[PDB]
Order: sequence, then C-alpha cells, then structure tokens
Amino acid sequence: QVQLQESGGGLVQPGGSLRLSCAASGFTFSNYKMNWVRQAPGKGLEWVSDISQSGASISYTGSVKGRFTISRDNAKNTLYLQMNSLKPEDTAVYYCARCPAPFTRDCFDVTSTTYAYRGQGTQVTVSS
Amino acid sequence: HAEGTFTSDVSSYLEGQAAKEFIAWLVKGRG
Amino acid sequence: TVSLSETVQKWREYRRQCQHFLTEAPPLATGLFCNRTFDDYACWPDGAPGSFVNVSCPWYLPWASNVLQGHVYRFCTAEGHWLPKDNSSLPWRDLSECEESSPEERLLSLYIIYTVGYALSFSALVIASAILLGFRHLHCTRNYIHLNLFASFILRALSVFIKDAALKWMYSTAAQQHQWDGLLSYQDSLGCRLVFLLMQYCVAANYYWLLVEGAYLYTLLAFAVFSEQRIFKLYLSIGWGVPLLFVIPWGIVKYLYEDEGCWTRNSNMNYWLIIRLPILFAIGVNFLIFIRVICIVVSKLKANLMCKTDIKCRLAKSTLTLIPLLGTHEVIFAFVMDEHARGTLRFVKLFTELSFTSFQGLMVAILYCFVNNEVQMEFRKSWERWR
Amino acid sequence: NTASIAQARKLVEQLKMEANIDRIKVSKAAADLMAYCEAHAKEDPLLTPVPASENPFR
Amino acid sequence: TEDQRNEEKAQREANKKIEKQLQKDKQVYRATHRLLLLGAGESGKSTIVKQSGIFETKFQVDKVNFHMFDVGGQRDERRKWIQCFNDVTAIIFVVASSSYNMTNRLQEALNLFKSIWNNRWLRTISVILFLNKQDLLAEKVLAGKSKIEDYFPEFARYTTPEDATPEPGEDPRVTRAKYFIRDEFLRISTASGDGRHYCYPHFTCAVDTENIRRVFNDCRDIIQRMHLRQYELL
Amino acid sequence: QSELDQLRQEAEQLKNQIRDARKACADATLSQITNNIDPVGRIQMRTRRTLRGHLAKIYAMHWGTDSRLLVSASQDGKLIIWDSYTTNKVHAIPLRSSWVMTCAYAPSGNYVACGGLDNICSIYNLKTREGNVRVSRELAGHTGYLSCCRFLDDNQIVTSSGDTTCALWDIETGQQTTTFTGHTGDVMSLSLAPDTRLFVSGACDASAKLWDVREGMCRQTFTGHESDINAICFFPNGNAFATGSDDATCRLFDLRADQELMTYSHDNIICGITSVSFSKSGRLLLAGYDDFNCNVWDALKADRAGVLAGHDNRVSCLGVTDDGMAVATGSWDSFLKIWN
Repeated sequence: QVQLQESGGGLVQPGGSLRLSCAASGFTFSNYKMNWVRQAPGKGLEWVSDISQSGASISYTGSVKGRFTISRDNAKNTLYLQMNSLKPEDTAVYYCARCPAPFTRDCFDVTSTTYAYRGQGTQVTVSS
Repeated sequence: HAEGTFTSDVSSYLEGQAAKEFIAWLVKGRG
Repeated sequence: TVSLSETVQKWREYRRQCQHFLTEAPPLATGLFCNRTFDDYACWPDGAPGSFVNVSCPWYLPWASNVLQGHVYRFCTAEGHWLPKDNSSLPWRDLSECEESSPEERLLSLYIIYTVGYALSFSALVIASAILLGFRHLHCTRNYIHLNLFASFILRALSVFIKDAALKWMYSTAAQQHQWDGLLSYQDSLGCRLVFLLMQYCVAANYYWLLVEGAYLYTLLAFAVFSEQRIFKLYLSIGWGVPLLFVIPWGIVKYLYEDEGCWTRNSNMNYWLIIRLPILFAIGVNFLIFIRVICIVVSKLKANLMCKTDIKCRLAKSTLTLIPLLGTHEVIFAFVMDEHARGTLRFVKLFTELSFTSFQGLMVAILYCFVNNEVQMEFRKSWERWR
Repeated sequence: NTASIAQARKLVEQLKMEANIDRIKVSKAAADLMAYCEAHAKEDPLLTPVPASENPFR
Repeated sequence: TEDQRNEEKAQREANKKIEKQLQKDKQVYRATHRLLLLGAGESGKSTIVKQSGIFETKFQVDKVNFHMFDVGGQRDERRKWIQCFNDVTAIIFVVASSSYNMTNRLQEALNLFKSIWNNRWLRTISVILFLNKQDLLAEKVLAGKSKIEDYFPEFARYTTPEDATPEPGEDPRVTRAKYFIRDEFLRISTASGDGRHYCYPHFTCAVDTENIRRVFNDCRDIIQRMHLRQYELL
Repeated sequence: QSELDQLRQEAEQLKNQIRDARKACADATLSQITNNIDPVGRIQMRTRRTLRGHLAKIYAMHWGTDSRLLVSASQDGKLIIWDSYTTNKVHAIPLRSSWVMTCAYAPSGNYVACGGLDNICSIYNLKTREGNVRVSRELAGHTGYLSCCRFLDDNQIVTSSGDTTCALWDIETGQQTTTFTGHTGDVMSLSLAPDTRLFVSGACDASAKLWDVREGMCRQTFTGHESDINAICFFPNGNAFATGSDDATCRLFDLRADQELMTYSHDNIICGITSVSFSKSGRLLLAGYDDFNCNVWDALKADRAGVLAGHDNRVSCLGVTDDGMAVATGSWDSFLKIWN
C-alpha cells in the first residue's frame, strides 16, 4: 500500500510549539520531496511548506516563513512540523503529503479533492 | 575577386619574371 | 605590364625581320667582311673587318622605352672574324647598355606557403561536414544551410588549390621550358579560363552563401519562414544560382571581349567594379544584417535578460563569435572604389584581410558548428550510445 | 462530516468484496511462468536467433 | 511478383499522396504558434479572446497564425497530461491578481508556477505571465481586512523598480506591490538559472485593451530566443 | 457524530487484515527459483527500420492484429496508419483535436480509435464505403480527458480517462455498457486480456487494479508500487502482468498470486518508466525509460539482458506484435524505431 501516518494535532492555545510527525511507508521516504499542506476549515487546499530530500531546499508560505519549522528525518522516514507563533488563523486540517514524482523539483500536490499520496491527516486547532 | 584581384597582381609578377627568364634564357644560353 | 604572349610574339617578329635582313641584305663583295648574324636576340648586319658592330637593344623589351637609345656591340676583327672571348665562342660584347625593391614579395611569396596552413582548414571542414551528416539527427534547415556554406568554403579551398597549381605550372615550366607554356597557355586560354572563371564562381559562392545565411537569420527573426522546403530550394538557387547567372555573363564577356590570358584585371579597369558592385552589395547586406542582428540581440538582452543582472560585455563577446559566420569584416575591403585602385598602405590590411576571409571557413565551422553544445551533447551521447 | 460518509460506506464495501478471494501458492505460479517460457522459448524472436528467411525485415 | 510489383505501384501512389500531404502539413502546422493558456478559474481567459472545441482558438494576427488552448475542461491532476506540451511555444499562466484573500490562492499560483518551472519536460518552455484583476488587485489590497503583509512581509523592505508606473490617484505601495509580485515571480525566474525561458508580466482588467500586442511581440521574441540560443549567441 | 472515526479504525484495521492474508501467501519468491534458470546472456536488439514520417512528437502506438500494420498517433493532430514491411503510410487521418494521447487498432482492423485532451473517443472506420477514412463514431461520455483505450471487439471497447473512472462502451448505441469506478486518480494505462474476461489498469493512486469486463466489479487491488503507474501490460497467457511506474522500477505482479512477484530497479536510474511490453514467452520484459535508453530485462532472471539505443528524446510508447514477432518504439523525436 502507500501510507503516511499523521501524529499530533489537537486544541492548543496560541503561542506554543509542537513537533508534528508523519510516518512514511510503501515507498522510500529518502527520494521524495516532502511537504505539509493544509486544507482550512471550509477552505480549499493551500501549499504550506516543502523540503528537499537533503533538507536543504526549503520553502514556506509567506506567513509560516521562518516562524514554522518543517524538518525531515530520513533515517527514520518521518516528517515534522514544529509550530511557533501559533494563531487561530492557522488552525486547519493538516495533511502531510509527498511530492508525486521521485527525484524532481516540481510537485503537483495541493491538488483539490483527489491526491494520491496523503495520510488521513490531523486537526490542528488554535483556541482563542 | 576579393581574393582574385590580389592574385591578379601576383600573376602580373609571374608574367614579368617569366618574361625575364625568357630574356636571360634567349640572350645567354639556349633560347 | 608585359605578358609572355606579346613577349614571344614580338620576339618572333624581331627574329622574322632579321630573317629578311640576313637572307636579303646584299651579298658581300668579298668575305673579308664579317657576316651578318642573328644572335636570336639581335640582328647583326654585315661588319667591316676591324671595326665595332652595333645593334640596337631589342625594341620588344618591357623597358625598351627606357632603353630606346641603348645599343649593344660585337667586335669584328680585321681578319673578318667576330672578336672572340677567350674560353668562349660568343663574341666579346657589351650588353651593359641593354641591362635593366618590391618588399611585397614577403607578403606575396610567403602567402602561398602561408596558405599551406589554409589547406588545414579544408581538412577540418570536411570532417566537420562528416560530423554534421554523420549521425543524421542534425538535419534541419539550419544545418543543411550551414553545410552548404561549408561547401562554399570547400569550393573556394579547391579553387585556390587548383589556382595555385595553375600558376605553379607556369612557373615550374618556365624553369624547365616555356616554349609550350605560351601555347599551353592558349589551351589555358580555354583551360585556365575555366579555372579562373571557377575562381570567380567560388569567391562569389562563399560570399553569396553569406548572403543566404544573413537572410536566414533576418528572415527568421522578422517573420515566419514560409514553405521551407519549396522556399528553401529557391534559397539554394539564389546561393549558387546568383554566382553562375550573374558571374558567367561577366566572366565570359570579360574574357572574350578582352582576352588577357590567364588574367590581370587592373588593366581592364571596367570589369572589376562592375562585378564588384554585386559582390560589394552582398557584403553591404552583411553589414545591414549583422548590424540588425546584434542590435536585436542587445535589445533583447537589456529588456528582461538583463533583469538577470548579467554583465553584457562578456555576452557581447559571445555575440562576437557570430562574426566569422557572416564575415561582416570585408567592408574594410569594401571601402575600395574604382578610382581608389586599392592602396600601398591599404595593400597590407587588404592582403592580411584577405588571409582572414580565407580562414573565415575553418574558424567559422569549428566555432559554432564543430563545437556546438547540442552537437557535442549528441556526439558524446551517441559515443556512449554506440558503447 | 456529512460529505465523507458516502466514501466511508462505499470504500468499506470495497474492502468487504475485495477482502476474501482465492490465493494460490506462489511457487506454483512462478513455476508456471518458467514453464510458459519453456513453451514459447523457441517462438521468441528476441530470444531465438531468427533465420533471415523467417525474419520479416531481412 | 504481381502482388509485390502491384503494391509498389498502388501503395507507391498512396505514399506519394500521403507524403506530399505531409509536406503541406508541416509548413502550415509548424508555422503556427500554439500556446497553453491555464488558470484556476475566473481567469477572463475567454474575455481576452472574445473581443474546433470551445478550448481551441484559431486566430490571425499580423500575418501570424495562433493556436490558443484552454485546459478548463480537465481535472486538477495535471502531472500526467501537462507533459503533452513541451514543444508548445509558450505556457501562458493566468492568475487573478487580487486572490491574496480567500487563504491567498495566489500563493498557490506561485507554487504551481514553480511546479511548471521545475519540470524536466518544461525546461525548454517559456512562461508568459498574465496577472489578471489588476484594478481588483489594487482595490482589494487597499481593502486591508485580509493582509498580504502576513503572507508577504518582505514588501515593507523590498524596493520599487526604477521604471515605476503608478496610475492616477494611486498610493505608491499599490504600484510597487504590483511590480513586487512580478519580482516575486522573478526570484522564481532565477531559481532555474538555465536562461532558457523567461517570465514576461502582463496586465488585464485594467481596461479591455487587447493583450495581443503583448502576446505576440513577446512570443515573437521568445522563439527568436530559441533560435538565438541554438545559434550559440546566448 | 464520531462515526467517521470508528469507520477509519474498522476500515484501515481491516485493511491490515487483508495485508495479513497477503503476506502469509509468500511461501516462495520468483527470484529464489530463478537461480536454476539459465539466463539470456547479453542479447540486444538492432534498428531494422527508421521511420521518418511525423511532424510532431509521436505519443503512442499500437500493433495491427496482422502483426504487419501498426498505428501511430502524433501530437500534431495527425493519425497515421503505418506499414512495417513496405515502410510506407497505409492511411493518413486528420484529427478533429490536435492533441491525441493514444490510439488503438481494432481486432479485425475495421476500426481504429484515438483520444486525448479532447474528452472524446474518436472511432474511425477503415471500411468506409463512400470513400476514405472518415469519422465513424464518437463516444463522449467522459468527464475527463481521454487517456487510453484498447479494443475488446469491433463493438464494445474499454477506455480510461482522467475522470478517475474507466468505461466499457458500445459503439452502435453510443452509450457505455458499464462504468467502472473506485480508483483514486486518473487511469493512465491499461492492457486488455487476450480472453477479454478481465482487465488490469494503472492509475495515479499508485495501485494496479484488476476489474472484470462483464461483472462491473473491482475484483482485485494490488499495491506494491512506490510511485504513480505510467504503463501496464498483462501477461500473454492472462495469468500475470507487468507494471511500469514513476517509481523508476518495473514490477511484476500476479493476478492469481495476489501479491508482489518481483521488483526491477536500478541504482543509476532516477527516471520513470514510460511504457512496458512483453516478449513471446514472457521471459523478456521491455522497458522504455525517460533516459532515452530502453532496458531489456529478463522477466525471470531479473537482470537487464540488454538495452535499446535509439531516440534522442523521451520514449513515449512501446509495443510488441501479437505474435511477439517485432518491437516498436515511439518517442518525442517524431521518429519510430522498430527493433528485434
């Protein structure tokens, strides 16, 4: 099969920090560009943050730039999102998805509705 | 043409020197 | 300046005149007079014994007008013998009255030897074409065209090599014998006529192919290429077609109207310019096309390519790489007009420039086709591919 | 939660029908692959050098 | 022999008719410029052309035949089918400029653009940029309730281009912001570093004025840069 | 509320149960038994034909059932029917839509279909009595682009589409006999069976499915793949099938064994598999790759027996004559290369 197991998520009062994990299997996690993509409550998909195989090439959405930490453990084949500067406007349904093609630069994730490689996801809620 | 003209001169010298060789050949020696 | 043909013709005529003198001049009252004689160079009339004998310097000499008042002498001894040189049979004589620089020779003599290096160009060009045809994925309008330009540098190469054999035959025969070189030159007046007319065809060929390529780029940039195969056959037809259709009237008309042997055009004074205007016109096309190509390249480079913050001057050098291809350097030789008749100082840049245009082929082919990133990528990729 | 229930039901029905099916001992299958190869092995132009008469291109 | 000789004749004519048809085909075809127009929705992709399937557009402009295409009839899984166009003259990428609110789906536009930019198959394709909703962008920005500055803080310290073109009555931040997004695509332009393709900005919804002059001249220049690049100038 | 959660637990957990049933079956592996097999040795193909007929990049091919003809589709909107022997063009068809992502040849050669982004299945009759090849029948039921198709017969035919669903159609009525659903992505590739009882299909959900042509049910879902499934071909006897994928690995799966048979990959290949095809016996597995070099693997011994040089641009399609007499390679170089 192909699966990604999201951990973490829940209700958090703004300002905290969290290390989110995504379990990879059914494929070699080393070869795939990784990203965390959220679908906000009643809102379409939006890319959030992506990371290269080496963990060098890393981009964030304008807000989460530098204030959120995407970190990959290849040897353990797990993905991480460490949250700082939590806002109730960042609360959303967070999926951890991998880029489809192996050994590439582009990605065609954040595709609305159907998308191959994605876990069940978590709910991340920031109380007011 | 561009190369020719320059060689046209060369042939003019060839005709000159050859005519001179005729002169030496004829005047002195066998001609 | 004096050609061989009039030299032999006039000499034979002088010899004829002597023929009537020697045969027809009165017989001597007694043989104690020295006998009239033709030295094959001068006519000696009868000579009184013990007197000096004079004959004018032969009037057919190229400098005869400079030595119109010279005379050469023999000595008739009092015994009715021509005075003899000790150890020689020729008479004691004074030909000093009939005796007669040019650093150009280092430019002139060494260029052919120098052009030997130019032969190297042909070899690489041939192999370059072999590379181009070699693996068959390069066939396109761009490469079929450039290949036929390569053919035009080939045809100039062969023309110069044949041309050098043509003159050298005249020289080496002159060393061995030239009695036939005049006649052999009459067959050359059909033969060498073919060689030189081909020479015109080759130089016109190479420049007119520069015309075609300039049209290729200007036509390419300006608007879409229309009926590429059908229009292309017409392009090839202008490239080769203009040199025969244009040149052959000029060459045959010049030859038959004024048969100056294997040719010196400056004496003609009316053929060089008339042929030159189309050739010069071609190079002027090169000037407009080259000026527009680079102006367009810079114009494009500035708009958004510059927004890459890339120093231009190096890229402009890369653009300079284009220069052998269109050969838009000859214009320095296109300043020359009809009255100008080249120039002594110009002769140095004119000639060295000629060497440059000759090398235009080797450098051009290696510069943007034998060493092309796509061609190298495919050649190498095919190298491993065959492995 | 209202929109997911159709995929939840239908996919669980997918698991229901695709869960119980007839599986064969692998060794038999692979042996069948090799055997089928033992049949067509001479009928394999790439494997069996083709006689130029029987070669369509020669 | 009768069958083989007879097929050489008949089939020979078949070959002659077909091939001559082909040479008639390559010139007309290759002479046209095919363009791939794509945008999420509300792209006024039908408006630019309004002034064969509904998607394909056949047009004559300045003795230049154009073939525009709309992918509006396909689902959002593109990685398979988008490879179909690597010889297409240009990828026109049309995004609503005021989309920063909702979520900032313009950020998605950014990502998708990086995506097209990054494919090995599209390495040779230049992307012509359509920023749609120019006025709607300016006004929407002045609205302020949903702030770009959350999603593009670097606007505060990122500097105005030298060629600044404010519209009458236009707060300079609006104009610089416009060109600021354009530059945001520019760093993307330097992301490849190849120099094979480039991003040419455009403005629509400012007026109904035709993009054809832009569309053409830029396309002209692009393919000219294919020739030039393959001619070792660049 | 809170129903979907237990649905997730029962659903995936059950999935684990199916996994248990799968892995228990693993008593042997094909690689274990291939030790005894004599391998093929280094055996390569050669270019017997160079086909220069296309203006644009060739995107797909199919063999004619006669092992003589073969059909080629070009991205320029031309659909050309080729002749292997006489290397001429059997027919030339202008398409309605310039973009064609695939085409296929009827079992009887009566019809030939093509399709692509046009969202329509173009059926062309070779039997046109009034004249040359004209549009015979168009099947438009698709909510997505036309990805692929292959003939069951002259009447009913399977198509795949990015609509995420596959379809069994019937020309005369112009409707679908039945519609197959349940993949999670575009159905990129399919291969029919010789007995047309059932068919495999690859899709963008990284899973290969076996459906039943008649029943209209998903019979089996096999997931071994690392990435997207580009191309898939059933084994000649109908008992197995091969898979090309973006995983840069070609993989062999059995229908009857219901689990992964074997993995073909390489440490030097970062490029996906474009297309796949079999040999007569099924001993040789042909694989076209984006690197423009087609590796010929030994479908049993698993080592590459050889490679195909060839096209300088990406290999789009690959096919083998129904009798395994010949191999055909389409690429984006507009040239077709025929090998044996």
